[PDB]
Amino acid sequence: MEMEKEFEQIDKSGSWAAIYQDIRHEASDFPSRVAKLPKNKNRNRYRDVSPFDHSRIKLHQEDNDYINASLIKMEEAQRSYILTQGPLPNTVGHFWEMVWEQKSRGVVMLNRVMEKGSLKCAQYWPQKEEKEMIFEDTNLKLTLISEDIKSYYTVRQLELENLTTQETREILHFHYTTWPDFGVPESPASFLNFLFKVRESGSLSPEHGPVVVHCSAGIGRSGTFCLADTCLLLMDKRKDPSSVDIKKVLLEMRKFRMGLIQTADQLRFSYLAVIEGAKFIMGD
Ligand SMILES: O=C(c1c(F)cccc1F)N1CCCCCC1
Repeated sequence: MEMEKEFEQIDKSGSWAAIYQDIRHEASDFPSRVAKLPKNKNRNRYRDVSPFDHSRIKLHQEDNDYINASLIKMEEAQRSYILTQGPLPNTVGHFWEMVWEQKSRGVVMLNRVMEKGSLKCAQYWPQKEEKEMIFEDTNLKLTLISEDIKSYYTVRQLELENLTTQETREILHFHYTTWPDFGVPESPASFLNFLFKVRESGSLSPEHGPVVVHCSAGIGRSGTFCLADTCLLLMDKRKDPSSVDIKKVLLEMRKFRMGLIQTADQLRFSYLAVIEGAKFIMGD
């Protein structure tokens, strides 16, 4: 059912809360036993947000392979994403180990380091060219190469060096800096333009490892980004674009990470971005 028509029908009937609870009720429940081991307590930001065992990313080390991160593999769309929490003071070295091992080209950050007067994630990248960062626990060096600051987002070029082999790679950091402290953006224009800049970079393409996407918990804003990208890609691949069912795509993605889309307002915003995004691509 043309999702724009369903959209107006839910708005007029004021039933976003009911639609959102139905998704919550139908969503997959898989074990997360590795996340709950006592040795991993200081590797989780939130007690109620854990990666499933079946889809978790493993660190390549025999000591402790755990990170709060999930592989979202979208079979029909032919896109994969790694969704993860904002790094903690004791997991910044793990974070960059994962980027290195998974062969990612891009990191997408949808939060500010401080929001609502509290820290939402560690300062995990260097702010000045001449002050690089060394992660002694994982043997990596990270240097800021360039920074481009725009009204709604910042793009950074970073150099990651594996100190063990002296290999280097260029990583692109896409930082959406204007998501409001409360609620969702009033217009999906800045977010869709941001999505379009990540795509244009190559960061989402199959010649690279999966893009790493985070916010504070890695389920809410992070969920909105992947859901919008996958829905738009399906609407361009299929003969009948009106067959793309956002609710069904979200439940497929919830097979791989719990809690994607955290509020009925985030669900409404996800609809708005896809609907308004399709008509801009199709030529209009
Ligand atoms: O002007 C818009 C737009 C729209 F299509 C619908 C509603 C409000 C808007 F602001 N966009 C410009 C860049 C393309 C991706 C974002 C959309």
